[PDB]
Amino acid sequence: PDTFIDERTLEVFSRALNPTNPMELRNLWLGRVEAELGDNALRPEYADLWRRSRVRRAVSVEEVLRSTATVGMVKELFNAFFRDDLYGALSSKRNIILSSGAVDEDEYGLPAALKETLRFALARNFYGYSDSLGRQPAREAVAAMESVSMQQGHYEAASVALTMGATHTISSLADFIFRDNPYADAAICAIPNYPPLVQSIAWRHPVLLVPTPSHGGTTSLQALSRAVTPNTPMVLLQTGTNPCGSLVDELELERFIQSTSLSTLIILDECHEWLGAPRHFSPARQRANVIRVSSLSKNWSVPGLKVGWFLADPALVSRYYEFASTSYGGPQSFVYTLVEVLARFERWIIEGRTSIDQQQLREFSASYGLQLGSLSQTYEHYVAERRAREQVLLGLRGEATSCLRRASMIVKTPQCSINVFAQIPGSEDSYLSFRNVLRETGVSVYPGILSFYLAGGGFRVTTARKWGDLHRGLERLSAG
Amino acid sequence: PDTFIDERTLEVFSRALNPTNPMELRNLWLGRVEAELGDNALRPEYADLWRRSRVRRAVSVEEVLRSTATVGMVKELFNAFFRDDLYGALSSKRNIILSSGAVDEDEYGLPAALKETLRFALARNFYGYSDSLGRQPAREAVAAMESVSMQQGHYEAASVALTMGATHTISSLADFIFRDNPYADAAICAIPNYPPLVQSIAWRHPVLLVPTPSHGGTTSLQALSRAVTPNTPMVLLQTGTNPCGSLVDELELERFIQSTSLSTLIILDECHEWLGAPRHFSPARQRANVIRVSSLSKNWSVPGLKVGWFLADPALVSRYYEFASTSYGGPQSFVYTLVEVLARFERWIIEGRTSIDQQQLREFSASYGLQLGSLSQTYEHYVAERRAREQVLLGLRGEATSCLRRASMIVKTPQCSINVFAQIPGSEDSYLSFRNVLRETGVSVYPGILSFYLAGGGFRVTTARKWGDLHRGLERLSAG
Ligand SMILES: NC(=O)c1ccc[n+]([C@@H]2O[C@H](COP(=O)([O-])OP(=O)(O)OC[C@H]3O[C@@H](n4cnc5c(N)ncnc54)[C@H](O)[C@@H]3O)[C@@H](O)[C@H]2O)c1
Ligand SMILES: NC(=O)c1ccc[n+]([C@@H]2O[C@H](COP(=O)([O-])OP(=O)(O)OC[C@H]3O[C@@H](n4cnc5c(N)ncnc54)[C@H](O)[C@@H]3O)[C@@H](O)[C@H]2O)c1
Repeated sequence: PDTFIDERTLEVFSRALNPTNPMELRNLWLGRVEAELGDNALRPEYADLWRRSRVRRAVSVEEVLRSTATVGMVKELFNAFFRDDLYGALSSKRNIILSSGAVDEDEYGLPAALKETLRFALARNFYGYSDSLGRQPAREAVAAMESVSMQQGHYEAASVALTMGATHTISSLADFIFRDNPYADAAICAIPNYPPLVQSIAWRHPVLLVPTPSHGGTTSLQALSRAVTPNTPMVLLQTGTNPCGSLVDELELERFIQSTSLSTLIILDECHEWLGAPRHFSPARQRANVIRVSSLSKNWSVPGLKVGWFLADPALVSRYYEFASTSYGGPQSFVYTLVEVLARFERWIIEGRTSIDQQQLREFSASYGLQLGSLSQTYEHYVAERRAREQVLLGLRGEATSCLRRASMIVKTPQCSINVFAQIPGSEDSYLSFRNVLRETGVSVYPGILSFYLAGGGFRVTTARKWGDLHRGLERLSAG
Repeated sequence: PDTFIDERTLEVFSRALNPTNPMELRNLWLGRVEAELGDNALRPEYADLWRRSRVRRAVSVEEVLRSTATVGMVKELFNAFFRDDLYGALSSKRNIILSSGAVDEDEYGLPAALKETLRFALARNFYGYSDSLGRQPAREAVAAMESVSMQQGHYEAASVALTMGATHTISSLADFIFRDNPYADAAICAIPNYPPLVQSIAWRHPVLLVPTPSHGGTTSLQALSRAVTPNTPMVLLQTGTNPCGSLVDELELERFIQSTSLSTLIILDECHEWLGAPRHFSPARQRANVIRVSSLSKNWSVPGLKVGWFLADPALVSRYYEFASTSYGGPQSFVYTLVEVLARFERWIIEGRTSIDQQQLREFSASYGLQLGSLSQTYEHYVAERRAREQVLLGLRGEATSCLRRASMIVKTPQCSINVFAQIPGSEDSYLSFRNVLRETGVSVYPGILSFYLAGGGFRVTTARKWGDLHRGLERLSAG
C-alpha cells in the first residue's frame, strides 16, 4: 500500500526550533539523512545540527498536511536536490541521470514536421507582438483537437488560452483566481504532485494536502472527494499520476467532478496523461468550473520552448485576457505555427485519417503556401514518427519494470507516462536512498520526498532515456 | 511644457458613480470622447452614459495620482484600444499602423547571425530543462557585455538572471519584492510609463504617480527626487523615456540614485535607451539597490521571442532563484545560444574590435565547433548589419520629425528610441484625436492617455516602419 506520512515524518517537525520556518525543516531533514551517512556525509555541518536537536512539541498528521511549511520544506529539498546535490557538490560526468523525469531530447525529440514550423516562423519574421490569449487560428486548431477526444460536446476558440508552459500556467492561474476570492477555505492539492506547482498555490492561499493513493495502476479519488467542500476555492489534481504512473478512472473522475459546486475551480494537470492512457474524456471535463491544463514539455519533449495552453469556460478566458496582458503581455508568437500544425495533425490522427485531401489543406491559410503533395507527405511521416516514438517508449518502460523487479525491488506497475516508481526492500528514507545509490552504484534516482511522499523510501526511475544509458543504469542498480 | 493632468482630467473622476471602479472610469472617458463624435460615434451606448452623468464630488490632483483606479482606468483604455477599437470594430486592411511602438520585424528584423543561432539550437535539440536563472555561460557573456559600458567597475555572472521579457521581468520582480516587504509607503512609478508595467506594480502595492517632465530632449528627475522617501519600497523609472523619446542625464541619474536609501529598490527600464543614447553608465548604476532591466523586444526587434534579463546585487539574484523556479521554472533554454552570441558580439563592438583572432574564439566552448574563418566573417557582417540598421532608423526618425513639423504640428525633438510625440494644435483629448485622425486620414496613432498623459491631446508616432508605409502615413497626416 502507498505510504504518504508516518511517525518518522513527524519526528523532523517535532524537533524544529521554528516549525513554520521552511529552512530549519529542510536542514533537519537533510541533517537526519546525513547522520546515517557516518563516513559518507557530504556536509557535516547539517549532520551535527540534527544530533543536537531535541524533541520540544507534539505534531499530528493533520498539522503537517495543513501547514505551508510542509510545502516549503519539500520545495527547499527540491531546490537543494538540483543545485546543491545533483548538479552542485556531487556533480560528475560519470553519473547516470535517471531522475530527470523528462524524455531525452537528443534521442526522442521534437518531430521534424514540428521543427520545420519553427524554421518557417524564423524565415517569415513571425516574432512580433500578438494577442494576450494567443493568435486566433492557433486557438481554433486547438479547440478542434480537444473536441474529437470528447465523448460528447465540442470546444470553441473562446475556451483556449495559450500560455508559456504548465508551471507558468498554474502559477498564473493561482494568482488570477485568488485576486479577490471570497471563499476562505484552504485550497486542496492532491499528492503526489509537483513541488513547483504546490508552492505556487501556497503563495496565494493556504493549502491542504490530500493523499491520493493508487492500487493496481488505478488512481483512487475516494479520499479527495470527501475532503472537497462547497467553499473550496480550487483543487489541483493530476489525471495521469506522477511518479507512480497510475491513471484516474474516467467514471470516478466524472463522479468527483459532478459532485462539486460551481464555485470550486478544478485544475486538471494532464501533462502525464499519455503513453497508454485511454483519452476518451467524459462531458464532465467540460464543466464550467473545470480547467484543463496541458503542456508540450513531456508529450512532445520540448520543455525549453515553454509552450502550452489551458481549457476553461469562455467567460473565464475573457477575464484572463486582462491578467495575461499585464503579467507577461502574451504567449510566444514564435511558436504559433507549431501549435496550429500540431493541433491539426493530432486531430486528423484521432479521426483515423491516413491521407490528406483538399478538404484538410483548406483548413490552413493560403499565406503559408502549402501544397497538396508536400502536406500529405509531411503528415504521413509525422504519424510514423509519433507512432514509432510511442512503441519505443513503451518498450523501455516495460523493460525497466521487469529488469528492476528482477533485482528484488518492489515496483508499481505503470499505466501511463514514462516514470516507474520502485523501492529497495528495507529502505525507509527516500533521500537517503538517493545518496546511497548514487555513491555506490553511481546512478541518480529521484527521491519520493520530492514527490510529496513524506514517508517511505521509494524513488522515481525515468525510463525515457537512451538505451545505452538506461541499460547501464539498470545494470549497476541490480549489481549494487 | 509637458502637461500631465489638468481640470479636464478631474471631470471624469468627479462624475463617476464609483470612483474606485476602473470600468466606470473607462466608460466615462470613452463616453466623453464619443460624445464629441456626434455622427461618428462608434458605440452610442457610452455616449448616452456620459450625457446622463452629473458632478457629485470634488477631486484633486493628488487624489488622482495616488489612486489605483487611475492605473486601472488607463489599463482598461489600453485594453479597449487594441482589442475593441484598433483591431476590433474599426479593424481594417486599409489602415496605416503608426501606433505599434515596435520596430517592423519584416523590414528591420533579427540579424542573420542571431537567427543562425536559433537554427543551431534546433539542430542540437537545445530545448531541455535548464537552470532557473539561466545557463551559466550565457550569464557570463551578459556580465562581460555590461561591464565594458561602465565608467568604472565590472559585472559577474552572479548578477545576471535571464527572464522572459521586460513585461514579465517587472511583473515577476514586483511579486518577488512585495512578498513580506515591511515598508508600507506607496511605490513610486514615474510617468510617462507603460500601463502593463504600472498595473502589475499596482497589483501588489499602492502606487504613487510622479510626473517626470522633459525639456529639450532631457528628462528631468527633480520632481522624482523630491517624492522619493527613505521608506519607499520600489521606484520604476525609464532611462530612455517613452513616448517623447527624451533621455535622462547621467549626472542627474547618478545624483538621484546616490540620494536614496539602500532599502529603496530602483528598477531602471532601459528598453528605450538606444539609437542615440550615450551609453556610458556611472558606477551608481551598480549600487546594491539598483536593478537594471532590459529586453530584446525593441533594440533587436524580437518581442515574440520573450528574451531578456536584469542586473541586480548577487545576494538579490540568489533569492530570486527560488522565485523563478516556482513561478515559471526557468527561462527559455532554446535561446541560450542566441543570448551568448549576442552578448559576446556586442562586447567586441564596444571595445572597437574589427577582426576576430584566436583569443576571441576561445571564449566560446569547443562543443559549438566554431571555426576562425566562419566566426570572423559572421561577426563582421553582424557589425555591418547593426550599423546599417542604426542609420536607417535614425534617418526615418529625423525625416518623420521634419515632415510632421511641416504640417504645423508641435513636435518634441527625440533623443533616443524610435518614437516621436506630436500634437495637432487646438487638440485637448488624445483619444479623440486618435478617433478623428483614423476616421479622416486613415492613419492610426498612439494616444498620449495610453502613456499616462492624462492631459493634452498629443499622440505617439512610430517612425520605425517600412518607408512605403511611413511615407504614405505622413502624407495623409499633413493632408488631413
Ligand atoms: N503592437 C503592439 O504594441 C501590441 C500590444 C499589445 C497587443 N497587441 C496585439 O497585437 C495583435 C496584432 O494582430 P495582427 O493584426 O498582427 O494579427 P495576428 O494576431 O494574426 O498576428 C500577430 C503577429 O503574430 C506573429 N505571428 C506568428 N506566427 C504567425 C502566423 N502563423 N501567422 C501570422 N502572424 C504570425 C506575427 O508577428 C504577426 O504580426 C492585436 O491582436 C493586438 O491586440 C499589439
Ligand atoms: N531535469 C529536470 O527535471 C530539472 C528540473 C529543474 C531544474 N533543472 C536544472 O537543469 C540543469 C541541467 O544542466 P546541465 O547539466 O544539462 O547543463 P546546462 O545548464 O549547461 O544545460 C542544460 C540544458 O540547456 C539546454 N541548452 C540550451 N542551449 C544550450 C547550449 N548552448 N549548450 C548546452 N545546453 C544548452 C540543453 O537542453 C541542456 O541540456 C541543472 O542546473 C538543474 O538544476 C533540471
